[PDB]
Amino acid sequence: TDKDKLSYSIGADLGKNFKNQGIDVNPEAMAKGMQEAMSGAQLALTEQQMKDVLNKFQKDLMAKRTAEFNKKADENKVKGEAFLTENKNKPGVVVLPSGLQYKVINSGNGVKPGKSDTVTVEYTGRLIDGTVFDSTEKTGKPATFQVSQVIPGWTEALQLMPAGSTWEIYVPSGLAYGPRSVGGPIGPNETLIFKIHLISVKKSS
Repeated sequence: TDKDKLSYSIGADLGKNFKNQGIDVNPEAMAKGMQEAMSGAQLALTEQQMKDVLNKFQKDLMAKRTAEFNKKADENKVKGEAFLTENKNKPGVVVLPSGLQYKVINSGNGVKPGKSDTVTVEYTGRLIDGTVFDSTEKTGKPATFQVSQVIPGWTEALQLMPAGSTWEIYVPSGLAYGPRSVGGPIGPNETLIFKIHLISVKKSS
């Protein structure tokens, strides 16, 4: 039933998303006004009426998502201060003054990078609950970055890591993206975990 089936598939993708974001919407009232609009028919409401309705909506929805974002921030920060607290007691783990922790997996003996160097690395990043959010082993290929053009916690660790080294680091949100997180699996104030293997460094420091 192509067309009536395409319609169905579209509706479902729409309903999925409204129920995810929490929106009491009435599909049939939506149907009716979509039809009236597509048949150039007599609209039950005027331009401004519908417009003022869709602003009170965006206003509604900006308020909702501010509150969503703020819950996420209190909750993410609390889950990190406990993750980090319990991690502290696990063997191998060292806490640095800045709250960054690391476990050494293998010690290199090559040069250490500085602020104004470029590094090549292989890494996996995951959230406290083990959701992987990025990995070089998914692109089959290593990554190149300037030491001072990455999150604070990478910058601090890297300056302690001889090339050849493999470390697991645990990164308080203050040293990561902070509360500036607006999209995806990484929410505001999320504590981040990385395995980092440092292959090479472009200069001394």
